[PDB]
Amino acid sequence: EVQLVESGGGLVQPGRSLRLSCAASGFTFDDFAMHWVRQAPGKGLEWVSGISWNSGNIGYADSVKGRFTISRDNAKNSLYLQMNSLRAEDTALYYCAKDKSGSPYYYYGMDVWGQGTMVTVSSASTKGPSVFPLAPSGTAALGCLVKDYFPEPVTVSWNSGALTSGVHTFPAVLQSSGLYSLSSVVTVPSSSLGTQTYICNVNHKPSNTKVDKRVEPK
Amino acid sequence: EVQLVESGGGLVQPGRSLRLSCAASGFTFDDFAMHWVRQAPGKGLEWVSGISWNSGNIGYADSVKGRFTISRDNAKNSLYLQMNSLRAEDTALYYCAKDKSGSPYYYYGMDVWGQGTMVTVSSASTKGPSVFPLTAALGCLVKDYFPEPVTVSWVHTFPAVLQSSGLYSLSSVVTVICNVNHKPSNTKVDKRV
Amino acid sequence: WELTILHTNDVHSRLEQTSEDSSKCVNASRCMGGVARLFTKVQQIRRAEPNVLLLDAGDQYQGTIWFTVYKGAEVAHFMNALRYDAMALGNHEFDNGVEGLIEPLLKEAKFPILSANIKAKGPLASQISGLYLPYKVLPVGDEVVGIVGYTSKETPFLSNPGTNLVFEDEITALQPEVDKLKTLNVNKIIALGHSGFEMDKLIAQKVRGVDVVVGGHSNTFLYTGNPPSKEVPAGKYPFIVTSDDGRKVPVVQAYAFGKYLGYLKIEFDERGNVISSHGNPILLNSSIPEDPSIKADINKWRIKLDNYSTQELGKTIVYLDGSSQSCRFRECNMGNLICDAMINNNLRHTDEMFWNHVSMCILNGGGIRSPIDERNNGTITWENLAAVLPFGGTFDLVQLKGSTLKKAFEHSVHRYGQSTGEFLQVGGIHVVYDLSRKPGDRVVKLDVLCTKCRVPSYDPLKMDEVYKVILPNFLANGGDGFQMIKDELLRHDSGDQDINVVSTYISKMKVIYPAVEGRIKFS
Amino acid sequence: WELTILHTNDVHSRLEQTSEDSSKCVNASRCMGGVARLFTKVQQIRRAEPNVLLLDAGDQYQGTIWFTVYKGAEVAHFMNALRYDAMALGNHEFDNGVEGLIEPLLKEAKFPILSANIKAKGPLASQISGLYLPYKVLPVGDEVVGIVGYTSKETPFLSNPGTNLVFEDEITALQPEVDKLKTLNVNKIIALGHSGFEMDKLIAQKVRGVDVVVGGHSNTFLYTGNPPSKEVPAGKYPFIVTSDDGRKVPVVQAYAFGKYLGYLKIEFDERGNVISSHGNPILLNSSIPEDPSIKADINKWRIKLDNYSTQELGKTIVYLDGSSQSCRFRECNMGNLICDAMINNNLRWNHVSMCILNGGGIRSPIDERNNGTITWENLAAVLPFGGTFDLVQLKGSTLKKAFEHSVHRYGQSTGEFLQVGGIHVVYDLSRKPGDRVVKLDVLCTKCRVPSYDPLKMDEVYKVILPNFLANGGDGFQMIKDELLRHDSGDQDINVVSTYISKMKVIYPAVEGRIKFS
Amino acid sequence: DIQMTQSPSSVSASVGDRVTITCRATQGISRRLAWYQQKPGKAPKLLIYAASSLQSGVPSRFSGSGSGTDFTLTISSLQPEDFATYYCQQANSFPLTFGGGTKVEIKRTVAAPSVFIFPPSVVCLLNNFYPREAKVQWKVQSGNSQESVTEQDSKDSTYSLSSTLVYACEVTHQGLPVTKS
Amino acid sequence: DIQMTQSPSSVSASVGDRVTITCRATQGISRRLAWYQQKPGKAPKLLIYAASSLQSGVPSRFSGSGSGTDFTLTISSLQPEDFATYYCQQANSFPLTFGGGTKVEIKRTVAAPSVFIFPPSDEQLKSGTASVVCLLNNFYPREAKVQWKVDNALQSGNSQESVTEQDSKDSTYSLSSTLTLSKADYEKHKVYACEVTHQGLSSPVTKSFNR
Ligand SMILES: *[C@@H]1O[C@H](CO)[C@@H](O)[C@H](O)[C@H]1NC(C)=O
Ligand SMILES: *[C@@H]1O[C@H](CO)[C@@H](O)[C@H](O)[C@H]1NC(C)=O
Ligand SMILES: [Zn+2]
Ligand SMILES: [Zn+2]
Ligand SMILES: [Zn+2]
Ligand SMILES: [Zn+2]
Repeated sequence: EVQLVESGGGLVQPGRSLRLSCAASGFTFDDFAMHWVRQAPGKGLEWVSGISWNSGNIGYADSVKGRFTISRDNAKNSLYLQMNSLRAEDTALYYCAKDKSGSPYYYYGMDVWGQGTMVTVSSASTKGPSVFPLAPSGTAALGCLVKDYFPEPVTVSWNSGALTSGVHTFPAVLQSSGLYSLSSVVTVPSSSLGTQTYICNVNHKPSNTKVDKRVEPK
Repeated sequence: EVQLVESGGGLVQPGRSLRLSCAASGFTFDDFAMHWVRQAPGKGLEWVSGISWNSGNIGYADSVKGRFTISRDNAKNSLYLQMNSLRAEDTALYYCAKDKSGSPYYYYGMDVWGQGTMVTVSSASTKGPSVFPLTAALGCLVKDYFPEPVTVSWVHTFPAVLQSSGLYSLSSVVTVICNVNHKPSNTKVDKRV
Repeated sequence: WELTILHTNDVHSRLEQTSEDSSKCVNASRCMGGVARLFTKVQQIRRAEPNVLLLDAGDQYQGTIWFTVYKGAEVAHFMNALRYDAMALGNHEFDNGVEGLIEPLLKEAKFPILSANIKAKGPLASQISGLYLPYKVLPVGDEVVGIVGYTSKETPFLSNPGTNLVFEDEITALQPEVDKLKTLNVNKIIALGHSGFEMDKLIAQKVRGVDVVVGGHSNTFLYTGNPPSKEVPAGKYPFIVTSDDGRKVPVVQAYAFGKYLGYLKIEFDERGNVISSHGNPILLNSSIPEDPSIKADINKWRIKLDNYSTQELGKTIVYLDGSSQSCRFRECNMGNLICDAMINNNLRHTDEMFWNHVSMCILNGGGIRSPIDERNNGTITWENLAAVLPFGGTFDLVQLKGSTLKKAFEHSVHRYGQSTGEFLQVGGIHVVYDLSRKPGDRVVKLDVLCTKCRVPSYDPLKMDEVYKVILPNFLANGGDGFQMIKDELLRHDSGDQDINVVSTYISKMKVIYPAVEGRIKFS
Repeated sequence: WELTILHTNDVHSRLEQTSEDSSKCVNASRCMGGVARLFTKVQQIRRAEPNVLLLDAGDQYQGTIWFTVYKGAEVAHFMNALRYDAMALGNHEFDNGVEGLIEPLLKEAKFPILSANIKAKGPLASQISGLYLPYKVLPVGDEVVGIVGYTSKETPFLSNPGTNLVFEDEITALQPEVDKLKTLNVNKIIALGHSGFEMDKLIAQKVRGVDVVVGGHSNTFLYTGNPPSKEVPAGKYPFIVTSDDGRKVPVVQAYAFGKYLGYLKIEFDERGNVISSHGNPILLNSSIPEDPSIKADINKWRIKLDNYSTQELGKTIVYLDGSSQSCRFRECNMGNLICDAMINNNLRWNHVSMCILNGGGIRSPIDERNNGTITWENLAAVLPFGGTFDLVQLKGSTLKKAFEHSVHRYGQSTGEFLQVGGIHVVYDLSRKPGDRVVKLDVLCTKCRVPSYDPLKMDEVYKVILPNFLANGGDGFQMIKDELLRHDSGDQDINVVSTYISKMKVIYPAVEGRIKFS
Repeated sequence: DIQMTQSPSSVSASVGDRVTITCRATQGISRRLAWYQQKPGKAPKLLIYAASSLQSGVPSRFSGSGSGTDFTLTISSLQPEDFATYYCQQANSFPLTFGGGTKVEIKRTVAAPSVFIFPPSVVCLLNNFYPREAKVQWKVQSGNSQESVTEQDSKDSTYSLSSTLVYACEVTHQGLPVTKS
Repeated sequence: DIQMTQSPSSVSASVGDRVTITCRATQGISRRLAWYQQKPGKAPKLLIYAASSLQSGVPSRFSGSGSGTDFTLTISSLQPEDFATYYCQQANSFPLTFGGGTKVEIKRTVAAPSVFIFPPSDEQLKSGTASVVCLLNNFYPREAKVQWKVDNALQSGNSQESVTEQDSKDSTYSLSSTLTLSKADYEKHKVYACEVTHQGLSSPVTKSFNR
């Protein structure tokens, strides 16, 4: 019943501003303190901001203080986070969270979390991935390198789902140029290299790019 | 509920005879005129025979008149078609169809059709398929196989075509190993191309 | 163009052959009706005559063990086997509700089911639209005949259709349907419905364009000549109605319980007008053999009835004293239970509005044979009820005068002390006997439940007043004496089977507890 | 430390605002109670005070049409909306059986539902395990408060808990749980429960370690000073009990029907001992606005209510004659129908066949001229008092005296005239009061074939009364103080509607159960 | 015998449009005409059993009309489940002759045939063309060839053909002449 | 801000093994501590909201304890559904800092990595860049070290590493080390070796393509 829905997140140029919104349902919004919580890719939770039921007590993390502004509309059951003077350090999934305490005087942690909205503060333009083959030399490893794309989400499959065993798709790494790099590998029997065709399919929805690379022994 | 089961169809030589039987289950058999219909492979429907409830009125198509004989046993709820002096033009799927009208004096089409029985008339003997290899496209040619049913796997599977020798031919193509299964001859050929 | 309309109405689940008065078959050489016999007759008529149209006017639901065990599945199955061409909804089709109508009958039937003056509203309109049609256009031979259905507006009071169904006026709803049919170039129109003989005549007179009217709901017998059985005709078959347009419209009906097969022959010209119409209902007596296949199917379906005979209908808290030493000498709670069963069955679902307020019941003490023991975990089964009521009769509705009722009650104690079975168990009647007085004056008090009164209360009998009372068919046809009843009936209607009624009442009353309430007393 | 206990008890599904007498709200400008108004007050208190603990003492199930339609779903929904901190099982929580408690409330509540003296058995033990707890340690502020709950031992007789539940003594079941809380470093313990004010005082005196007692089941009003409404206090608020250990334990109740919100401030020391306590029940009149969101939710849920109320329960052939001129002077159709409903509901005490009912309980007739339609609204008009029909054990002399009182003042159009079922009573108004019952026959029980036999004064009988008759209403004082056994039953309107829906067509008649010479 | 002609031999229609099929007998048969619908690899089903009489369980979408010598089947607001072969059958008197049939096909855009050669019996393969009316020649040869055309594809709704006999295959089709060896 | 420390950073545990996580605050926070459990790709779930109060629906095997500066989370009889990341959070006053987190991962026997090397594809060489990949397949524990020895010269920079989560079945890890160079830079050297040191190996494993 208790539900929080984030919105407004997206791609931000460095130094620009963006307003996150959070719609609340299933509970009295004006009875609970509401929090904004970060999670950057691969790192743990970071408390961003917090607001009381009547906006009388507002707190910010020392890393967002003076830039972010938390606010709330109890009439529309909405929470707002105006992020200003953004930088690459704010690239994270932001959760709006509802405090467990129904008392304005105490905090009992956060018991209801939203799905999160991703904010990607980067000057790199949306670019389609370049897919390269990692050719194999008992079993041989063979893969595809999904290099120099943006933003982060890409989907890598093998033989349209026919290969699901041995599929190791590594998390993307943000390169020094602001573009993401990725690689997916499969370990397969060496006798299957000469007859079985291995194909890496890369899907980048943000750039609407579908690439199909046939990896061979070479 | 209503159901019609056909039996007796199969391979037969030209000039021989067959006897198709049709069992009726879920309706009053002795109340409806009962028809034998014929559909050649890839062709349309062809009403070949019909019998009344008391067998008083019997009708045959002009192409089967003098050769075929329709009959019925109401006590056994069964319909029979004796087929004498068969020819290569009589190979088809035979449907045992029940007339819609409950009035012996009228015909209202045919509302219930049983699954057809395949009657194949040919002098060719059953033998295994011969498999040959064939943007780029590849495929396999399945020639000189008999009878008609065959399966090809690896995709466009064309309909079979009768040769001048009575043996079916087939072709399957794909866009870039052909596996051919012929149950009547118990043949299974996996040919790479 | 000559059309042969075959029709049945108010079958009332009489699947097996019954006696001459819809009671259970005893002498096979003298039994009538039945689905198998009707199948043979309809098959003969279809084989011998070209344009044959078999129709049902309704009330195939309710009446026997078949409807309690199968809940209308048997009706749909055997009317599909008989290959009915159309059927009109009746009041009894809404027994067990719209839920009990849609699933067993409306879904399984292959023939159209017609009712023009029934409108669905609310959530039901989505689930029932298309299952019943205002009319049906059936091709018969080389011609085309339209059939418009209707049901009595009294269905909400005679059954339990629910709130989501509105029963509009028959004429005001039939007129647009007939006009639409004549728009579709259908010049042969049949009004097949279940609103009663009087409303059939009204439809024939008022609705323009209706050629024949096939009706029901009244069990009206029409015959032209010497009747073949005990039914006394109320008119000629067909009953010719002079329509307001100057045409002559036949109105036909075939009594009830599948005893007769209404048989009509009509001559139509090119314009669809009726030139001549003649016929007579066919008595389906023992001369017509039962169809062996349908009889075998009935025997196959009887297996579930036999299994259900040992099923527990309900429970009883108290001992059902049906012994002869109690039910033939004094008031016994079994007799009270049976009278309550009759009255409740009649009031829950009534054949006609004439009988919808009946609260009086009499039942001869010889009709109760064995008691029911509550020591068997209190369970009551169909076998125990068969032991109580083994004759397989029916519970009929009968209209008498006050004098006839008082004379029946005097006869009930005319020979008291001899263990005779004429002692009447009563319901909705308070009778007090003074055995010291001479016979013919022993009934010193006789109060009956008023029906015209707003609040029912026990008022003294009036000898010139007219009272409606539910009897066994044994009593209505005479029985243990009681010739004064049979002689002085004013109106008679056959009803549901005895054990059927009692079992249904016990099923509704999951726990029964009848008592000796003082309905019969002695001064 | 300072704790603010907000508590409610015996609400009885009073979700909407009611009148001053807790009936249907006619004048909305002078109406009390409601869950929206209670939400407003609780919201104010929680915003104003740091340590608040909203507790429920039970009997939240049953009382109005809300429970008839939603059967406890509305109760759980609106206590989750009001964010109760804990609840104790009342007897009425078992009215729909243990299955009717597990599904709507136990599995849907977002707060601990507690009872330390209910023990499950056999098949029910695994199904109900963990759904209700003996106690709960709730963190309030920086402290922890241990709330241990209890239920009446009379629940098997006042309700339908089943054969798999045992309701043992409250003292001997609370003491082990209080000790267990003590070993868990919890020194502030609240005994929340549903057993009546007397058992609350007994728990306060006997159980060692209980600091505050919050109870229900008694509709007891405690007030300090001049009460704000028509309720007469039974004692000061809180009622101070000197326990055997030497401590002063406050005991608090908040009347019933959601009219009041008990508000008690307790100041503790570091060791958990109550230094002192003070407060009052806040009267929730129109001066407290209803919360617009909770009011909108009530309006949304109150549509299904009005949809169910209008629907047809059955058909009636006859005029039911609920007129005061008939039910208070002679035998009426409606009294016979009501007695039949009671008897059939009981039988379907398994052989009870007797029924008496005051004619003042029949208020409105039902018209068959409206297409013979009976609705829930008509039956609610007939019996708008929201009572239950209870089984009692009486003597022949007691029933005889009750029937004398039924006609001891005939002619004044009072409601003490008795409609009967399974009883044949013949009066004679000519003779003096106290002997006007000339004949009195009852249905024999424990017999193979029932029959109406003369009432034996020395014998003992089982009769289905209303609560009004069993509690000395409309007179009948000799009934209330002479019952050998008294077990509450099902609702009045619910029983009558069940009987009418079972009998699709009803046709009650004046059968001559009551006669005059 | 009452020979019956059905027009057109093939109709290409899109989902939602109206399809009209005409059937004409050699003599008046009153309204003794039936319309059947048959799917590939399935027994025919009765749609209309007398002129303008819908079969039970059949949508009111199909409508029969006509009398005497001319009859008509109309499928208004076509749906994907109505792409089949429809036959008219006269039920006047024995013999109960059927019609030639009328195939209802999905209408899609014109697609050029993808031509491929296969040397040995040379095979000429046409892929994903539309409409079905293509023409293939060998120019080796007249006769001694067989053409197999698949039914309309479930997804692409196209047609594929295979013709079996320099031996250069020449293909002419309205979506284009492609010659390849 | 009340800085918050959590120990250990990661703990190895099997099913049925008791797990202890310690959270230490900078200053006394009384008993205002929350413990959260986060699965990969899912929002955090509150397990403990006071220092010891269990959230509704949380199994009783999770226990909280401690007060003031030191707090403890204990999982007795660990289950497969408890292999997640656990966070502590002080709820004293704004800012409401979180702890570092503690990953509880499935313990299993040691597994030597399978070392593969992938030279740069000719496609990216034509595109002006060279990417040399070194894949360690199905090793345990996570503690593996990778070095790049090009012409027997170690490269500290120009390398990045990606590590998958534990395998669904094998519960092992995989590592991908990418060495990125300019096309001209890659045209000079020849060796381009990847050296792997892991506790499951008696000696380091060196893979090269020498091109
Ligand atoms: C049966 O009834 C017919 C009239 O329908 C009559 O002629 C015939 O004699 C009857 N037969 C018997 C055996 O009752
Ligand atoms: C409501 O109760 C309060 C508290 O006793 C009282 O002051 C007030 O007058 C009452 N009524 C109204 C209408 O405000
Ligand atoms: Zn009727
Ligand atoms: Zn009737
Ligand atoms: Zn209460
Ligand atoms: Zn209570």
